Amino acid sequence: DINVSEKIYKWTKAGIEQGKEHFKVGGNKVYFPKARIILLRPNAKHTPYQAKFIVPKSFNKLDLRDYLYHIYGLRAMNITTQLLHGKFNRMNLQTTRFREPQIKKMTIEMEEPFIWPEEPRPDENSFWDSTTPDNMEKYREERLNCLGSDANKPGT
Amino acid sequence: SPGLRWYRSPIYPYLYKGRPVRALTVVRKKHGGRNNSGKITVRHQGGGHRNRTRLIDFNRWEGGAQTVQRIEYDPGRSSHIALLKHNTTGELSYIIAC
Amino acid sequence: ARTKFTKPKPKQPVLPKDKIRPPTQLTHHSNNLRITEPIPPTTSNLRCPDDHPLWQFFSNKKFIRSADDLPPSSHIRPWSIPELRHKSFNDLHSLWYNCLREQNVLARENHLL
Amino acid sequence: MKVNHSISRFRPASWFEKTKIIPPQVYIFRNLEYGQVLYSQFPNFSQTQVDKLFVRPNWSNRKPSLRRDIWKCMCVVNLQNYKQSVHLYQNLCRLRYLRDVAQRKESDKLRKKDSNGHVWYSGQYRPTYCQEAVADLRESLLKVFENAAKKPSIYWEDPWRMGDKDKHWNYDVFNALGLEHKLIQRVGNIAREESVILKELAKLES
Amino acid sequence: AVPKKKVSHQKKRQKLYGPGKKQLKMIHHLNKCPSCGHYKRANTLCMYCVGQISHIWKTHTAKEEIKPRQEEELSELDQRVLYPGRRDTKYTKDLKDKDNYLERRVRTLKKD
Amino acid sequence: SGSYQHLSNVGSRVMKRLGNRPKNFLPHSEKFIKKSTPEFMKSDLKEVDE
Amino acid sequence: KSRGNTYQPSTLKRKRTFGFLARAKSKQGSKILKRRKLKGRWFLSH
Amino acid sequence: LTRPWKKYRDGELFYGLSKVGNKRVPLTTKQGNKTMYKGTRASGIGRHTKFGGYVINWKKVRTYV
RNA sequence: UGCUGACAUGAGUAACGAAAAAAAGGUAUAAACCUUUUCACCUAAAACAUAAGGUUUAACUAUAAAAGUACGGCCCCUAAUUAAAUUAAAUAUAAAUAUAUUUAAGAUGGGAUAAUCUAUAUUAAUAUUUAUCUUAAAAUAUAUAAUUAUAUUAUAUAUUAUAUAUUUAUAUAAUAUAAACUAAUAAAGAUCAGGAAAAUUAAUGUAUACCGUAAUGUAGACCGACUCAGGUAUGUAAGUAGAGAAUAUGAAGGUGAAUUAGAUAAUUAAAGGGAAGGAACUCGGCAAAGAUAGCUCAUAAGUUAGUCAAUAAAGAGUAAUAAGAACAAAGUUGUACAACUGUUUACU
RNA sequence: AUAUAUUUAUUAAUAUAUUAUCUAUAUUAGUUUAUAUUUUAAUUAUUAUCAUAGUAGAU
Ligand SMILES: [Mg+2]
Ligand SMILES: [Mg+2]
Ligand SMILES: [Mg+2]
Ligand SMILES: [Mg+2]
Ligand SMILES: [Mg+2]
Ligand SMILES: [Mg+2]
Ligand SMILES: [Mg+2]
Ligand SMILES: [Mg+2]
Ligand SMILES: [Mg+2]
Ligand SMILES: [Mg+2]
Ligand SMILES: [Mg+2]
Ligand SMILES: [Mg+2]
Ligand SMILES: [Mg+2]
Ligand SMILES: [Mg+2]
Ligand SMILES: [Mg+2]
Ligand SMILES: [Mg+2]
Ligand SMILES: [Mg+2]
Ligand SMILES: [Mg+2]
Ligand SMILES: [Mg+2]
Ligand SMILES: [Mg+2]
Ligand SMILES: [Mg+2]
Ligand SMILES: [Mg+2]
Ligand SMILES: [Mg+2]
Ligand SMILES: [Mg+2]
Ligand SMILES: [Mg+2]
Ligand SMILES: [Mg+2]
Ligand SMILES: [Mg+2]
Ligand SMILES: [Mg+2]
Ligand SMILES: [Mg+2]
Ligand SMILES: [Mg+2]
Ligand SMILES: [Mg+2]
Ligand SMILES: [Mg+2]
Ligand SMILES: [Mg+2]
Ligand SMILES: [Mg+2]
Ligand SMILES: [Mg+2]
Ligand SMILES: [Mg+2]
Ligand SMILES: [Mg+2]
Ligand SMILES: [Zn+2]
Repeated sequence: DINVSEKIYKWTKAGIEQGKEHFKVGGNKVYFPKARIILLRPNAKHTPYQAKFIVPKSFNKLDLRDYLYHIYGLRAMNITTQLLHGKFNRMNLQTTRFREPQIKKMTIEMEEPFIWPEEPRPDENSFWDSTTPDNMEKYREERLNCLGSDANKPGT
Repeated sequence: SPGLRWYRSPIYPYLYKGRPVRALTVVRKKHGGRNNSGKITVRHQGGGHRNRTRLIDFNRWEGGAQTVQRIEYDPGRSSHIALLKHNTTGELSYIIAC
Repeated sequence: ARTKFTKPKPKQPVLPKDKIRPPTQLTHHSNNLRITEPIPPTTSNLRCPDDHPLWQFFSNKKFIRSADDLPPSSHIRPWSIPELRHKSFNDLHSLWYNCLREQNVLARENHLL
Repeated sequence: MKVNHSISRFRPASWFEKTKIIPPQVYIFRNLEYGQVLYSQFPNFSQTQVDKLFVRPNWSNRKPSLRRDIWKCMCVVNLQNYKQSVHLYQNLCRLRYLRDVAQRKESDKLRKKDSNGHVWYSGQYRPTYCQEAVADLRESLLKVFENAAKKPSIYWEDPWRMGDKDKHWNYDVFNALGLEHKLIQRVGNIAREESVILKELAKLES
Repeated sequence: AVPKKKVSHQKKRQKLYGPGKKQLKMIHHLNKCPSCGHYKRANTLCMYCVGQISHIWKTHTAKEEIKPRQEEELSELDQRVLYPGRRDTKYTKDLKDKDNYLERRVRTLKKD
Repeated sequence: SGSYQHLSNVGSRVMKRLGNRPKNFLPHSEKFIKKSTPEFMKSDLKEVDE
Repeated sequence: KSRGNTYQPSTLKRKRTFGFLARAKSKQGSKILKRRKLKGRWFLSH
Repeated sequence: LTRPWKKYRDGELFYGLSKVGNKRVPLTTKQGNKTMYKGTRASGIGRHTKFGGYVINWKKVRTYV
């Protein structure tokens, strides 16, 4: 009667009309999921109609969509998956090197737009204020990497 | 070329100038003269041309009259081979050419 | 190679005026075209809904909960196992999903931090 | 065998009239990787179209990959006649050429620069190219209507992509025409069932 | 080709510091700049005064910065949406702190 | 930071080794920590184990 | 003919020859692994 | 200069701190050949087709009830 | 010529690794970073796409986006080969183990459908290597149906006009450059005789999983202890010229560098020119110099008959006569040894 | 073609300044070239770079 992609589109439309899932629900029923997702800020390359998440490394695209539907009530129409590389890191050169974690980030497309709330001022929020920790780090760098007559050299 | 100077090969115009029947040919697996150890047992054997071994009937069991359809070149033997066709049965087979 | 002796090649064989076909396309682009400055997409055209389900990952629509916005440690306690033991299955399931939601909100924030 | 498809050449109005695969319209495609835009007479495209547009590539404006996933439909613009759509398409190609080769310095001056004097980027995504394409589309359409029933329309991927309905898109000629700025229905996977959606749109205005 | 012995303290020092050729000389040929009453080299321009004049020229003969209209008239929210922030690399950060590795010119003493 | 370490448990053995430093090289470990910390942060009293 | 570049990496080959599972599968490799464990080795194989 | 603050030849690398390191460390998805497929425990979902495709088996797909 | 550590000496000496830089401004902080202009270098690359590799080096943490069609893996299939696996008694064996057979693994290879866009599931039933000539056909001109000379000759698409199903389909006719190149077709020459393995109709399905994707890749991002003139796989590689991927130039793109500025003694290296002479040099013409077409002609003695000798030497035509880019092209002979093309001491 | 001035009855004519000599479609898949169509898409003076200082003759 009709092609496969068209049938799929029709099914999706029907599910939307229903207010049921816009996708075939699986049979492997997870009652108590332990997976968390980190809603990320949007990059320049994305639109207001997209949202990107850090998800579990063993999280499926379909699984994510299901999670978004049932936990939150949001319906992701299209989903992409970006498994990042794990660059080598080490505490110091005396320690063994190992990779940082491969981290899975899934973009979604959604039928209504969204823009984040504006990040707070330094005076307003206590935590979101990068001056202090950065200063502390700088001071640590100065003190450990200070050698001889740079002990007398005044602090930055 | 000076390599051509002493190249003699006997001409057989009646000989077949086509491929052998593919059902009667098996691959001729190369060894380089190496046994199951992987060590050269037989010296001086190596990378020739690719070949197919031909399944030629030495036993000659079936019986009944068979017509020689063609006589071929065979790379794995000095003799020519003759493609027989059984007159009654229609079964095809190779045989050392007389 | 090119040399003193190389005579120039003949010109390519052109097809006569009468024999050449007229091209399928006659009228091309406008000559008046002008490079205008770009038109950057604006939020004014959007109507981001006040109850967009992605707000559920925030708490009171705050980019980050301050120390005052957070629940203090003395006021808050985790559930006791005995307390949980006399709760219904559906209730427990709901509690679990609320917990998970809270973690997600915190996880987003924690990551940012 | 048959080598050429509909996409394999430039198709004039007469060819379209003979065939009638799609209505009189032009398709526009964002590049999710780099932010570059790709115009086409058809809902599909090939390497030939890419070659035609991306003629002078550099580090800033690299010749894009033909991988199908990173290409996504920015805008589907419908017009009153096949000939008109062809003319619009030609105008867009001309504008692109001007920006890349002929009047490149002027275009560069017009763009947004970052510190260290480069055209603003995030990764290899440059958001100026899309903006230029919208501005170029607006220009080409305007020229077409100056040169010059169905009310023409521009089906957008996204309503946000307009600069502003007051500042731009409110010329007298457009208003006279009845240029309806519609958007494509997102009741399904927009990226995956894109071709189906485009077909449905094509069917709608015929 | 090769030293036959450990060269002594005496012999390395008389080699290095004994000859006047190898020593540093006093810069006797300083004199007053007429524009600002400070030390400068003889038969040389004052680096302060010429620098000041160069600065003046820059301030006057200044090619105007190109601010595109469309970016100048963006809303703040809209601008944030379009052009979000980013983490700079370690190298980039190092490059940014120019005062760490870039030497500004010192002023000379006032002549008497 | 720009870390991503906090979303995982990578290089676990190395972390254990660092975390569970031998107690006889505890002065060595804390000497550099003391140096790093400013005067208003640092405390004189010994940071006892859990 | 300049020497020195005798190592010519190719992950697949390395894993075939010196990978953990190759060691495990052979008796000799299993013995090696055991020996490394006894020594105290952090990294038993590629 | 690779970096303008370092005019002279310190023993600093073109990138990173040390070239050398422990080579014997488990592979990731990014490493290896074109044929090297690690996977991330994400998709024991359906079944691989004879032709190279894939067919989801929905009774073996995770819902979050 | 003890071991470890620390610090001297040579010495502020050599060296800073094939290199084209200049100004203005960012910035009254720049030989070295960024921008603009000028200049140069690479250009069948120092470009653009990729493979492998690797401390992610990237245009970066707000990070490399795939149901599939000039998208790869995964998957199906197997090659080379591998396997504490497989078969009262498979066979052999001081143990280890080894052999044969099964099964399983194993890419460097094979794998349906597709812009008209395409649908992969389940159930049921019975292809070494090379070549495209000659003839023949019709076409275009000269001469008087047939001769002479010249190209053309299997496929690839839009247009227009017809005839049949009914503006969508099928077939026919006519219109339309040259030179390379591709794929697919056909016919076929040579001996060295050219992989393996995995069905079709009908009904019922199909909500399309995972992993790769940055940049670098004749290299500062791999292998060489170094940001090492070494080693490193594949495809495009603007035109003008040409037999050509030779050679010159260089449209575009990329680049001009962890050393600079001056001075340029002796001396060294790598180049350019040289009166009169022309091997007198030297173990030795080593080194350097030496090309009067590269196309078309023509080309000897000897000889194993192979234009082997030959790309013969000389020589001719075209071009040039005072000369006036690069690159290809560098004599003739006698003797000793070895038939010849090959192979050899990676580094004398 | 644009910008700035002058005349004329925004237009045309003149003067000065700046920029431009591209582009697109046909000839049966691709590339180049050629011609045709399309477009305002120019041919003389004088320079420079590169090819061993490009080569050569003088100096
Ligand atoms: Mg992916
Ligand atoms: Mg023998
Ligand atoms: Mg798709
Ligand atoms: Mg080594
Ligand atoms: Mg090592
Ligand atoms: Mg790799
Ligand atoms: Mg796939
Ligand atoms: Mg002693
Ligand atoms: Mg000395
Ligand atoms: Mg000296
Ligand atoms: Mg020196
Ligand atoms: Mg400056
Ligand atoms: Mg060459
Ligand atoms: Mg198998
Ligand atoms: Mg393969
Ligand atoms: Mg890559
Ligand atoms: Mg890329
Ligand atoms: Mg590249
Ligand atoms: Mg190198
Ligand atoms: Mg290395
Ligand atoms: Mg070395
Ligand atoms: Mg060329
Ligand atoms: Mg150039
Ligand atoms: Mg490069
Ligand atoms: Mg250098
Ligand atoms: Mg002389
Ligand atoms: Mg002379
Ligand atoms: Mg002598
Ligand atoms: Mg002599
Ligand atoms: Mg010589
Ligand atoms: Mg003779
Ligand atoms: Mg030569
Ligand atoms: Mg010999
Ligand atoms: Mg040797
Ligand atoms: Mg063609
Ligand atoms: Mg013109
Ligand atoms: Mg050059
Ligand atoms: Zn002064």
